Amino acid sequence: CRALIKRIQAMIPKG
Repeated sequence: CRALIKRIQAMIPKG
């Protein structure tokens, strides 16, 4: 769990 994982999670569950 890394960089674009935090781009997608910024959209998906806020983490």
